[PDB]
Amino acid sequence: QVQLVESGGGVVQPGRSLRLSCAASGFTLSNYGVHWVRQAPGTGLEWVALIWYDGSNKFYADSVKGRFTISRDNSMDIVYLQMNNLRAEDTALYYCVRPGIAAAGSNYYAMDVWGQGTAVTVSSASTKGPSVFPLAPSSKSTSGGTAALGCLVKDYFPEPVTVSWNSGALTSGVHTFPAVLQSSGLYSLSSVVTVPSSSLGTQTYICNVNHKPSNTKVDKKVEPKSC
Amino acid sequence: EIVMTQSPATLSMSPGERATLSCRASQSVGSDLAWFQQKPGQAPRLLIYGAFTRATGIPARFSGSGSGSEFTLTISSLQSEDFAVYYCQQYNRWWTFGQGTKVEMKRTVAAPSVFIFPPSDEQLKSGTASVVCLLNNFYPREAKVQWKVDNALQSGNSQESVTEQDSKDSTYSLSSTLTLSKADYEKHKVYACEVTHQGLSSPVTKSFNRGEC
Amino acid sequence: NVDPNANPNVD
Repeated sequence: QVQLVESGGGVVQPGRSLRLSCAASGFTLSNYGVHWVRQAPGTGLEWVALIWYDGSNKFYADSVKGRFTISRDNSMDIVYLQMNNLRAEDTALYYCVRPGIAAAGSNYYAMDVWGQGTAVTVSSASTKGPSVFPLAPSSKSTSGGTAALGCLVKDYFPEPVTVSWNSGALTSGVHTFPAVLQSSGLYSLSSVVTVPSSSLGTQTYICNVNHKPSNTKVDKKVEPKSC
Repeated sequence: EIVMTQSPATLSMSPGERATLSCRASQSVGSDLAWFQQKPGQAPRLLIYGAFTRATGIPARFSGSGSGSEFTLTISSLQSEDFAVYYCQQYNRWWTFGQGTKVEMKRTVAAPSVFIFPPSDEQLKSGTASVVCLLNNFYPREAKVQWKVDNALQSGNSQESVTEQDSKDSTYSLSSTLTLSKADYEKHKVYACEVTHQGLSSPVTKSFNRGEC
Repeated sequence: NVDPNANPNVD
């Protein structure tokens, strides 16, 4: 049914500018004030700004006042969030949000329609494909038990990378961890799988790593280390 | 600003049970209080507004109550679709959110299996060394990982990552990755990861000596 | 004075 549709996110260098936009589907956006609410990786929700239906009143969170500017074009029916002098702490998913519904007896309106969010990544890093290193099953793996192995996907930018095992033939016991941002500004993740120790001599395990922003595609065989 | 405080941080529930979520405000917000559901990768969805009014399309098992600075979200007869993070928000004085309550699936304890991975020879050629500790399929979520290098406690040079709760056995898995320079890695012998978890009678240490098979 | 929390929509 009714949706909000945003665009404009991406990777931007610290101190630079970026303009987001928001449009409505199934209703006229200019009939409503419009909010922006952001969510940084791993944390909660933070209100950013509000613009009156007619573009008169504009309001900003203290954290962005003087750096962000909100505007709207009620001919095209589009709301803009102009973000200047961006900093690492402005990295977040940015939601366009409608205050569309009010409780009985109230003139205060709750946020009933949220866009999908456009991602803003403030960073000085350049596109870089990962290195893929094996996480080799231990030589002391339990004889009649379970062994673990994996692939370390280190030093890439931007997100995401994907990982599969044996071209999709191995799915049970796989855990592909969310990436972490390293202090270098590059991401890193591991994908692991637990398998019968008895299979280590006979079954081949390959992790298929894809990092499409850098056109990097790697199949890495993981096996017990010879020593 | 008006500070919104939610409790507990995590609520562990079984389908069919009643979930009770608390939201406190640092000052009265009247009834201008909303509740949101959020699932990974998805935008928040409005559940309740005006403290007690259910939004259109929301099932009746969700209800809000309270007034002033004290509010409660009740999920009756919880269903598997309801495992999510729930935020409250006051919209009386600007717009501020609580930090969320995660409603997760309750189950019996499962101790992690623990594995340690030395840096690969291929990685050592590049100048850096990653040591990885894996905690596989455990419950509850609380887990402590401690790195020691020749009995020196490592602090600040590891990063952890945790999976979303498993849809099939409701467990968690976790990796901890210790980063050292190649030069530091080759200055030390004993690399050890100690895991504390309530399913383990005493902490489990997995370790290796650099150079041994 | 303006109440920033009041109805920002058309009416």
